[PDB]
Amino acid sequence: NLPEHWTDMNHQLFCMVQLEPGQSEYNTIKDKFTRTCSSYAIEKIERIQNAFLWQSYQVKKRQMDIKNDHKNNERLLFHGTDADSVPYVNQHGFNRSCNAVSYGKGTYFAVDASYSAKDTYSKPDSNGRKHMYVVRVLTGVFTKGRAGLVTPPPKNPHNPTDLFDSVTNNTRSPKLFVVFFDNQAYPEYLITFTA
Amino acid sequence: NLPEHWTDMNHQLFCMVQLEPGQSEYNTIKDKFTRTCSSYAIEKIERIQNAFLWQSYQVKKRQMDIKNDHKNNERLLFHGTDADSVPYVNQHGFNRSCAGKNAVSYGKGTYFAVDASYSAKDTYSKPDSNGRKHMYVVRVLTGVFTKGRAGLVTPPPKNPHNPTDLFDSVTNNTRSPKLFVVFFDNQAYPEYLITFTA
Ligand SMILES: COc1cc(OCC2CCCCC2)ccc1C(N)=O
Repeated sequence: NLPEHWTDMNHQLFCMVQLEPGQSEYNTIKDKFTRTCSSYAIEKIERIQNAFLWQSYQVKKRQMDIKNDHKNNERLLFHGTDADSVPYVNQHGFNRSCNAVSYGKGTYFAVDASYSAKDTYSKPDSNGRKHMYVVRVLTGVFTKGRAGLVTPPPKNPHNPTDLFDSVTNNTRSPKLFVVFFDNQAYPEYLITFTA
Repeated sequence: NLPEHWTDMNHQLFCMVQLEPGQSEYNTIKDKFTRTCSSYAIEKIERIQNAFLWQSYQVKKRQMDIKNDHKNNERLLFHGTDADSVPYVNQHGFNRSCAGKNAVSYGKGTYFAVDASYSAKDTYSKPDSNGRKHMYVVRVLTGVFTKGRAGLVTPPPKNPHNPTDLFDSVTNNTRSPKLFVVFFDNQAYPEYLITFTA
């Protein structure tokens, strides 16, 4: 059940599609980035069309929507990474098994592109090129994280297996989320940019 | 997509179903166990009906069947664990982040045994305070595999010049596999829980 805005893949299951500047989709994603990174330079934005990763993500979204008895389990967040990780993320998504892990041993996502834009995350390559994903994240019901978590905490220590979906640095005003399971994040766009 | 011979869970998402000796379903599991663990005695065998784990696993299986262009991707393997881990595995499956270092490490993942005797070691199926030992019977997407190495945190690439095209799992020995290691969530479905004693 592939999304209407994807473009045809001639019966293949993975494509990176460069967006056309000035069309609605490019403009929307560029605006999310420019909200906090207006001083950067965008080289290109690519849509990630990974049928398998999308399928697995959408199954987990449907499950989280049933469990939590609402929609509103998804957020659009940012993830800076090095050029050497991009091929893996495009094909396989985010892997906690692959910086500080102060809020747990998961994959980190920022609310603001400006945070992911730090060189510690979006490491510049030999030509100054930096890479950041725009990511659909199943944040669900979240709690404050802490060092050394391998999964989110339970919602009640009386039922130890009924977990929070994600953790954050601050529940009232989150700036980062950590997820601990495969297929809780779908890399939707890749932004290539410079300082 | 839930299997039609599961018990009706009346809108619930999770159930453990105690099997009856003399049913083919119980006897096939008992035989598979006793082939290498005839010195132990089974207390009970429970079918694990976990709707969400099943759905996610079956998606991964269909994907691996498409990618590998054959349906030889699934093996039925054993996993011994401690009583404290059973509630988590029953609900959430096998988490590599929680896995012990194996005494012979072929990678940092979740380990599954071909022989129940391996999983029956007290190091894995730690006896609880009542002397009960716990072993899962697991559908595992082993797919295409190679010999592992202790440093792996994912399966290795098939081709070093295409680092993202991975083996599905690793083993101790490709000619005579006795263990498999998987490195991704929802690559293993806990199907039965065997409770057993000396
Ligand atoms: C590991 O990568 C990140 C980590 C992020 O917070 C990690 C820090 C935040 C402050 C407190 C200690 C942990 C945010 C974004 C990314 C990212 N790749 O964009």
